[PDB]
Amino acid sequence: SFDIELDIIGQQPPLLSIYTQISLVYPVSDPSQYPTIVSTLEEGLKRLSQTFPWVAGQVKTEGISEGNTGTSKIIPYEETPRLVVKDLRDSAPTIEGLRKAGFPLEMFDENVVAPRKTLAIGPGPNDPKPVLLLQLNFIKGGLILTVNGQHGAMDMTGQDAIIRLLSKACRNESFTEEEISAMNLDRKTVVPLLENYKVGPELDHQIAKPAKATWAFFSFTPKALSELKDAATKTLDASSKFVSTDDALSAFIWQSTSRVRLARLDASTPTEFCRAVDMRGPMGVSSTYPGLLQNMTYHDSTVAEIANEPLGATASRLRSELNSDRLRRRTQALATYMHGLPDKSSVSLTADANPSSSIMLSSWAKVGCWEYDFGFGLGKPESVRRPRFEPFESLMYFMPKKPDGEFTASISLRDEDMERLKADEEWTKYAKYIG
Ligand SMILES: CC(C)(COP(=O)(O)OP(=O)(O)OC[C@H]1O[C@@H](n2cnc3c(N)ncnc32)[C@H](O)[C@@H]1OP(=O)(O)O)[C@@H](O)C(=O)NCCC(=O)NCCS
Ligand SMILES: [Ca+2]
Ligand SMILES: [Ca+2]
Repeated sequence: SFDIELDIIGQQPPLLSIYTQISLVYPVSDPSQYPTIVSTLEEGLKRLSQTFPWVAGQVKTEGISEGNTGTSKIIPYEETPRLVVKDLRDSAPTIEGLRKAGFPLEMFDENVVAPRKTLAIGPGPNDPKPVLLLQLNFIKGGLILTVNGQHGAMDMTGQDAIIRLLSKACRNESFTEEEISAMNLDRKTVVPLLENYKVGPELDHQIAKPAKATWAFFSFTPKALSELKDAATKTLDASSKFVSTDDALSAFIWQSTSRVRLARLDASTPTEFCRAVDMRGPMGVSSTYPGLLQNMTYHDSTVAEIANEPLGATASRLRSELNSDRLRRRTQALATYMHGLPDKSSVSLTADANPSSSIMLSSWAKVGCWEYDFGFGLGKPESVRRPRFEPFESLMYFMPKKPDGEFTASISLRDEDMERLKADEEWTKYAKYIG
C-alpha cells in the first residue's frame, strides 16, 4: 500500500547508516501508572499509523552494485512503529540520581535507553531498518521515553513533527487539514530540481575524498545567553543588522573551542564551522514536513583569527550565510547533483570537516519536545536529552530550548581540548559543566 522514495538529499550513504535519538524524562508518582502509560502509547501508535501508514514502514535500498550506491524508499514493515518496553528499576539511572547530577549525558547511555544505536556498528542490507522506533523505559520514580528516527527518512525537525503528532494521537485529538497535507507531501517535489546545472565550487564543502575523546552536556542560563547575544550585538558587522541567541552561542563556542586548541595547533591552522539549517522555511515548505530537508552552512577561517576576533564578527559570519536565495540555491544544486549521480560515495554534509580543527553543530533549539505529554497524565517532560553514543570529536548539538530559555549544548571533544575548555575562565563565565 506504500512505496515512498526518500528525499533525494536523504539518499546520502551517511544518513542511511544513522538513527537520530531523543529522550523525554517524566516523574512517575506511582508504579500502578506504568501499565496505563504503555497502553496509552500503544493506542496513539495505532491511531497515528491508521492516518499515516508509512510511519510504521522500513527503509529499503534498491539497485546497489559497483558504481551505484542505490536508491532508497519507505515500504511496509509492521502495523505500528516498533515499541520496546524496558523496566530498568531492577545499575540504571533513577529520577533522584538524574536530578542530583543535573540529567547528565553520562546517565543517558544509548545502550541502556534507546531501542537501536545511533551508528551502524554491530548487527544489524537484509536486516530491518525501521523508520521510527520507540523505547519506553521504567526507571525508579520516573519514565524515559526514547524515540529513534532513520536519518535518511527524517531530520530532527521532521522527527519532532512526527513526535508532536503522536502526542496528539495519544490524547485522541484529530489531525488538522494542514498536518495531513504536510505528512503527505511528495518528497520528490519538495526541492525543485534545477533546469540546467553543472556541479561547481558551490558543492565543494559537500564533496571529498581517532584520538581519545568524550561527550559532555554544558548549560547556559537565559542570563548568560542574553549577555552573550548583547556582546555580539555590541560588536556587529555592520552588514547585518542582527544576530540571534543561537548565532551568538554558536560563535562563542567556535571562539572558545578555537581558543583552547591554540594550545595544540598553529595559529594559522584552518578551521571549518559546519552548521545545520532547517531548509523548510527557505524552500517554502511546511514546518511540519516530516522528511529530511536540511543543509549546512560552512565557514572557513583560521584558529587564531576566530579566537581573537570580536564575538559579533564571529556571529556575523554565521548569520551572513542564512541569506534565503543562497540557501535555496545551494540546496537545489545539491539535490540536482545527487539526482543525476549513481555513485553517491563522495557526498556528505561534513565532507571537508577535520575532527581536529572543525566544528559540526546541529541546533535542535527549536524542536518542540518539552511540550508533549502523550496523555500519560505526568505533565510535560522534566528533561529532554539526546542519548550518549561513541565519542565523535568536534561533533555538537544544542538541545531543544527549555521553556525557561536555558540552552544545553552536547559537546564532543578530545580529552585535552575538553579539559582546557572546562578550565577556561571565559568559557566557565557563561557555560556550566554538567557532564
Ligand atoms: C539556522 C538556525 C540554527 C538558526 O536558528 P535561530 O537563529 O534561532 O532562528 P532564526 O534564524 O529564524 O532567527 C530567529 C531569531 O532571530 C531574531 N530575529 C529574526 N529577525 C530579526 C530581525 N529582523 N531583527 C532583529 N532580530 C531578528 C529573533 O528575535 C530570534 O532571536 P532570539 O532567538 O535570540 O530570540 C535554525 O534556523 C535552524 O535551521 N535550526 C535547525 C538546525 C537543524 O536542522 N538541526 C537538526 C538536525 S537533524
Ligand atoms: Ca571538498
Ligand atoms: Ca575544498
